[PDB]
Amino acid sequence: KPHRYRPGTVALREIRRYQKSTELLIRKLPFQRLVREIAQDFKTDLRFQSSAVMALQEASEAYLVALFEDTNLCAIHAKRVTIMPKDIQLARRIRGERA
Amino acid sequence: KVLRDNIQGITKPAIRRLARRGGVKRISGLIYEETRGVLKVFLENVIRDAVTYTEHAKRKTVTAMDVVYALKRQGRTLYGFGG
Amino acid sequence: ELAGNAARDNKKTRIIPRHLQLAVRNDEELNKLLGRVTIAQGGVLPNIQSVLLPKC
DNA sequence: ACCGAATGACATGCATGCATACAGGATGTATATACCTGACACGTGCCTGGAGACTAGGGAGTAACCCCCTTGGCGGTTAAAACGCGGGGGACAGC
DNA sequence: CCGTCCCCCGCGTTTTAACCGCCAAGGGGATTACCCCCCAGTCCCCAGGCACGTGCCAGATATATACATCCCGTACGCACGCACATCATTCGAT
Repeated sequence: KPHRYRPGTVALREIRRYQKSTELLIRKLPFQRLVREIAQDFKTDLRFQSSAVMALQEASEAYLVALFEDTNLCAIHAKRVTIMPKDIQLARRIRGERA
Repeated sequence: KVLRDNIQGITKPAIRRLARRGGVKRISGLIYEETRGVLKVFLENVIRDAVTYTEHAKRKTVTAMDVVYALKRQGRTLYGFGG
Repeated sequence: ELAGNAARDNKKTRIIPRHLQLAVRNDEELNKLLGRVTIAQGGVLPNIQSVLLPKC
């Protein structure tokens, strides 16, 4: 009885929404708390200039999007629509970032 | 009977050999047309750089150096012919 | 110059990076020059593949 | 071969499946509206680095020679290419 | 999963054109020799640029509303099958 959108149509709304805007996507505070954790063993007691914690965010996210875009052809090239883990292993392989 | 656009001088069996070396098992019939495109793109660039040095260096002879360098710019260094 | 057109063509008179990426990605001659960079705060080009559209 | 009565055939009604245009309904989006202000664009020093003039001497552009190695040509074999085809299994489509 | 069919492929002719080997010439790479004009370098001088504040501005940021869009149900068409009566045909006597 209650109205429901069909599956998939809500996504297309976002694809036209998030591709329009230009703010960040990953939650800020955890993403910094990751960079300290991962950087913890390269050196002791590192202090990131807070200008350069976002500078990763605007430089790693413009890399994931450069990935999800690029698998999306491959999942399309395999007659499918959904991306699957088997897709990325290809996608990083042509570039040369895993092999 | 050789007077034609020499791009067909890269004959179809030659194309087949490469794909074998590349590990290709079954080659479609249409690949023989698009490959002559790709190779026509690639040499369009590398010679474009290659002449520029020579035209610069007052040399009317494109030399082995002035193609090792041009390959270096594309991020494909070519060991062996100089350096 | 190309950026200035796009921002005015989005009714905004001051260039902001989202107005600045459109002038390099959409300009085919420059896109081969900034092919590696990733302009900060840049947004991305609006593009949905044809297969992605609904059935109708 | 037609009347006579029964019956398969011819034509249709009936009912339904299906398609579908749409309107309703809701949702969402875009508009034009207010308010607000970090944050732009000069302004104003204020200074050091760009500008003027000066010499000085390599370093590049000249001419002049050479030679080598590229391009040209030119017969021979023979290897690889161009061509046919026979058929199967790899794509393709559908459920 | 079913199953389809065609379209590449081996494999076999036969045309050829790379392949070499050699011959020939000189264009032209490469090198020497000269020299000048040209950039480095110093000294001096100065306005062009950066730092600092400043406000104002419009630029942004939020409102509310009109409008557009999607989706389901709907009904409506419609061609359908089913089903019928009737048009038509057949078996018997005429």
